[PDB]
Amino acid sequence: AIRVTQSDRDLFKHLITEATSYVSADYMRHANERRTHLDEALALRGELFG
Amino acid sequence: IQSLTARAPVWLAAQDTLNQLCEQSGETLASSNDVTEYMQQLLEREREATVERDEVAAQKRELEKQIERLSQPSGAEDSRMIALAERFGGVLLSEIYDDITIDDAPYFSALYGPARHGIVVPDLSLVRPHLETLEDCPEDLYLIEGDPQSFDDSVFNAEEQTNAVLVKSSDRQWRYSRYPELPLFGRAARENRLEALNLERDALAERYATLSFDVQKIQRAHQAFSQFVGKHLSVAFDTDPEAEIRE
Amino acid sequence: VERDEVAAQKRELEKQIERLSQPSGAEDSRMIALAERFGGVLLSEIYDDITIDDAPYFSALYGPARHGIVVPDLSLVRPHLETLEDCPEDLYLIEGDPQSFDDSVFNAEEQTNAVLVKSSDRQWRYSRYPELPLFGRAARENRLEALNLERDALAERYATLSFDVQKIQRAHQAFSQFVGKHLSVAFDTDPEAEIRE
Amino acid sequence: LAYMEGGALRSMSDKALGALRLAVADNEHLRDALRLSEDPKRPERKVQFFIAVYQHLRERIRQDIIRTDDPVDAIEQMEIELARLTEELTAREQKLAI
Repeated sequence: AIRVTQSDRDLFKHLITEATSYVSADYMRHANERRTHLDEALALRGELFG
Repeated sequence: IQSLTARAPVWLAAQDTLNQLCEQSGETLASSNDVTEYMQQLLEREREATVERDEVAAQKRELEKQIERLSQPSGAEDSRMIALAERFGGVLLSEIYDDITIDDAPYFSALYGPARHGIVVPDLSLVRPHLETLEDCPEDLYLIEGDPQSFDDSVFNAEEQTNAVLVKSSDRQWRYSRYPELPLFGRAARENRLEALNLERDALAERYATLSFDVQKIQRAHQAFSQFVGKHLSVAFDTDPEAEIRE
Repeated sequence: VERDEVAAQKRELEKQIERLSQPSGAEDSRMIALAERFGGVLLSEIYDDITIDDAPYFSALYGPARHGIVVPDLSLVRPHLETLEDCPEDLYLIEGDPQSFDDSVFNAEEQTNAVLVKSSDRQWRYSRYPELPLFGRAARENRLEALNLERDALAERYATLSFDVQKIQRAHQAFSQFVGKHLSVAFDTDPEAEIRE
Repeated sequence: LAYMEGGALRSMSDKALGALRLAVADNEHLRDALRLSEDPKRPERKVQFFIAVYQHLRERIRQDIIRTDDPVDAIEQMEIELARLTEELTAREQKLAI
């Protein structure tokens, strides 16, 4: 039993970690890109109007 | 803004770990002192669950020991009795009465009393030289004389009574035995009773499994909180930087 | 955890000592009632004062019959026998003078650390020397005191562990308070130099 | 991660992908999804890959001994099982027979 459960735990713990990091990092990078786009739009808008 | 920005990521990591930790528990934490008091409650639950675990363990040990006494070869004080049975030209009495029915089993068990698990040896003088060597034996060994193959009822001054038996063991000595239930002799249905005991012990094993699992859960919860405070208090429960940066 | 462990063992010892109900080492009161119901006396009560040196020998000699009533008549029991239901499942009875109890009929022969008794026709019984014999009790106060010594050792160990835990908790509270009120400035440099600059 | 520059985020993403390629080598469904995920112009594909992973794990939980549907929570139960089983392994030593 200890052998089987050891294998299952190792598989779960490694695969879940890699999937989570790979997905979440890209998700946050998109969030930051959108923030940068909004900041650029507002800055250029402001100085253009003024 | 620079100070707040440098501070922010640490506070955010700490908050994520804290939220995960408290959500994992039933109670919600709000301060250092609160976390400490939760530590104490966790310890109390440890030391209660462990007591129930140990008590159930004691019952399980008793059950296995009881089952084991009824096992083999003809359930008896098997540790030494089998060797003691062959080291003399004799046969174990309980083995001679292996086949008796359930109706006569209580009668015979009352009749033979403590001597149920003695050995039959037809001379009892051939043991006299061997006897001095017996340093490894039950504290009270019983020996009987008769034909092992067609052993006649040992001459007892026996007398049947209502649900009991009277016997004169010696001049100026009498023994009075009340009919027990589920006896030694008749080791055909005594397997029936050990079957009942197996059914009983299954439940104890299951319950013990659950209790041990619970104790391990509590111990790991304490480990998690200790790890947390080791890595976390420097910024725990501080004010949110997102708000102040926005301001 | 350790102080709880010691408390559990001390409970076990206290339970064992409590099991020494009366006078020092429990004796079944039901047997006293039975000895009252028939003219006679409990055998252990007759030999409760024999020397500790010979006590194991006597206990080996009597075997299961150690707990029994000395009834010199045996005529009172037989009519009352069918009336006995609360009695112990294996009741033992012996005939002799309770006041001056002559040696019970055993064809007893003494072996090295053991006894051999020809109980009946075609029956011998063999027994080895035990400890804590039922006879020669003399209250066996020395065993009660040995158990008390063990119990007091456990109590002392428990006391030390409780004291230690109290110390540790006090240190913990000190640190909690410190990080509650000085952590923000802990390990920083002296501001006087910067003020001078 | 909100307080980091994009270079570090990409470094983590790339190294995680490097690990994933090996972890997912044998499976085909997950391998197809991961393959589809790497075009930057279609973000939802990555979350779809994540969903595939979670469903695939949920089938393998073996609820005979476990009950949590979320695998991440199931890790703790596997840990508890390891501790308990290692404790049961200790000893009995009442060995004596014919």
